[PDB]
Amino acid sequence: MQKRQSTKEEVYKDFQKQISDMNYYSCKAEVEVVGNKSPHNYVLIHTYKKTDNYKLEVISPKHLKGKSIEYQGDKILVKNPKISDVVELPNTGYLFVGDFIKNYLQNEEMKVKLSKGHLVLETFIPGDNKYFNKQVLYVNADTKNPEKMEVLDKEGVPRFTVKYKDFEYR
Amino acid sequence: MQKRQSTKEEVYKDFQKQISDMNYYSCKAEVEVVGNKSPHNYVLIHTYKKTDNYKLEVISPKHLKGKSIEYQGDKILVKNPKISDVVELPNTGYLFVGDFIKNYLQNEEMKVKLSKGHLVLETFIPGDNKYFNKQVLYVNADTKNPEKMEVLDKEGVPRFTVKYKDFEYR
Amino acid sequence: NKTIILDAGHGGIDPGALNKDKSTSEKDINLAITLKLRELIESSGGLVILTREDDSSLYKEENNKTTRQKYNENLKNRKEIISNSNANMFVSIHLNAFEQSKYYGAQTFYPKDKQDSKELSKCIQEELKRVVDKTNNREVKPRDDIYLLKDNNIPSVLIECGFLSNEKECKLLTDETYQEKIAWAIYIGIQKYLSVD
Amino acid sequence: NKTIILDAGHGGIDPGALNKDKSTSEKDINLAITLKLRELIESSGGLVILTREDDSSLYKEENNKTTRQKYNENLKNRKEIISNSNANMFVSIHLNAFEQSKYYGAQTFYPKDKQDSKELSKCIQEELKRVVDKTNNREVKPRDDIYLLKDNNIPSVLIECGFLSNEKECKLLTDETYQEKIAWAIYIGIQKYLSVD
Ligand SMILES: [Zn+2]
Ligand SMILES: [Zn+2]
Repeated sequence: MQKRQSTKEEVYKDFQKQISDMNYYSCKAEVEVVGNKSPHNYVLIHTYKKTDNYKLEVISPKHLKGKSIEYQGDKILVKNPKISDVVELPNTGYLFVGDFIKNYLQNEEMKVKLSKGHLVLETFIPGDNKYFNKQVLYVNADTKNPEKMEVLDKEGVPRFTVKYKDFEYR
Repeated sequence: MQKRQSTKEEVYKDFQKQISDMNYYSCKAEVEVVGNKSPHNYVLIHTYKKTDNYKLEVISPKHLKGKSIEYQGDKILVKNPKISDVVELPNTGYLFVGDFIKNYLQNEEMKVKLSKGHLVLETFIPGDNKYFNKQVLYVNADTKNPEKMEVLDKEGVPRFTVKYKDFEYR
Repeated sequence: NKTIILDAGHGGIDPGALNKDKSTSEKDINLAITLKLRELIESSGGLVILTREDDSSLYKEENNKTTRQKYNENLKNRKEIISNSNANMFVSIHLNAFEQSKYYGAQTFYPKDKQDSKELSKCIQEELKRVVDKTNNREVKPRDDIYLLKDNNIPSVLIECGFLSNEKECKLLTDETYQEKIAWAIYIGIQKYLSVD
Repeated sequence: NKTIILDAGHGGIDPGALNKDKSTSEKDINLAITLKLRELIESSGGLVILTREDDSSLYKEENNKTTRQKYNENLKNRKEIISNSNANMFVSIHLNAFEQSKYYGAQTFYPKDKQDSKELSKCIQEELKRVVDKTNNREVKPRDDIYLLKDNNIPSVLIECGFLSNEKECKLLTDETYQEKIAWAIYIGIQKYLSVD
């Protein structure tokens, strides 16, 4: 036997959940357009991807205040508003130091340690650069928000230290 | 009393879930950079939004084959590769006919009907354009994939009919 | 979500201008460019109102049969299509021809003293220059003698795509690929004009 | 994830070139532009190796004290910083000065017959033109007499940002905002060069 027929609202809410979680879709669209004369037909391909957008804007060192870098897709926007300059560059492919989603999400070979109220996550940085050797992220074990990140050289010295303040998300 | 301490893997998986569902985050980043001399300090604001990217490419009417429109952010890309032309236009704000996520997701005043194996969703198109009056989407009640969409004029005549073929999603 | 009137100037018994040897006419080229432009706009989610979809003229055979009367009735009927449509915009596609064969270039016109139409015309003229012929330095010109552009309440422009009087341009204008290029330029001009506000 | 050597040409007892009245020197302007550029690169996730961070020269007081010896030791020490760094790139910031005051403009150089460095130099020269002075039509020039650019195994360029010999340019070069503009141009040039491959 089989379950009972879904009601209007059950089917509708299932549809809402299905399209909300969608991160990619693709389809063929056959479109009929009817003006004041003969209809006309078109075929399109529709593609949807949900994509990441990162903006880093510098505030503190006065020289840099208001300068920004924006990562959108295959594109990067580098902005100096002090002279109204916008430069567009191609994205080859961590997108910046401080970028933690999708490297600490998409787990690989990785050291995980629970120490003094922090989830410590360590990965090696491929390319065996003497200076960008290992990436270490400290996550608050209660909030699960990142607290600190260190790029260590091959001798274990932090070359970049990011301290995350005022972290909010939706 | 209170629950037991989470293990390494429980905290780590909670963190993965939290950052995966993130659609927006914002924080202040205090960065220390240490070259071969004195360290230097910077303060940046990091902003992340997960954003929609739509591409419509025309295949069928030979004249239009390979022409495309891409919706990214505040930007729209209109491409005619037959002459290697790319035009960038500003996005003012359904993004195209056939766009159904985020209007049939974000419910408003809306007619929902369960008829002959289809979830029928009807909304009015604001602006009281004689020609773009009401938007009707037919969803397959089993797959929850959209099957058909009609833009009806004020007299109920379909002016645009989109039939969705080969629908796949992730 | 715009509705756009495209008017292929001429039709039926009314050819347009003609080439030197009268092989080639406005009717068919205007219709060709207009139908290319219709496809561009509709595939982008705009709705197109056509004055003509084929080689016909907007008059009925009552056998009064004055060619001037046929022409006048054609124009009145196109005007009523403009009046009764609730469209957002009107674009008329013609060609030019002068006794002097040295003249060439696409030229846009707008009805005198209508600012919106002047802006639209400028957008289209800029795209005609950039896409079709960077040589062309023509500027948009006002008109006050084109009936179909007078007093429409919507942005209204006429585009004379080239000169049949010019042999190189005439040969280009009979080419389906050149016609598509022109339609592309006009479509982009419309889109820029609409993106501003 | 690049590591970049920035070399503020001169320091300590070694000023660079001087203005007509010897008020203004290379040392301080080079250091200023280099530190602006350091901030641009580091805030973008690059690591900067400096030859000098302040007004000093890379030699030790052994009281042999030949000014030519001091200069030579300075150059050898900068060379060792290049050799031992495992950096991806080396950029040297200087200024020029000639007896003729009519000369002006930023000029980039690359070591003769090194293709990568020529490409980088071209990127920086294009940005110096576009950002700082559209008037400037200087082309990148090869050199084979700059020790610090010889045989480095990494892309290596020298930038002479302007002429102290030219009164208008000298006044500009002492301005912190103009210095930041130059740093911006160099930073963008580097970034374009790196975005290609
Ligand atoms: Zn005509
Ligand atoms: Zn020097």
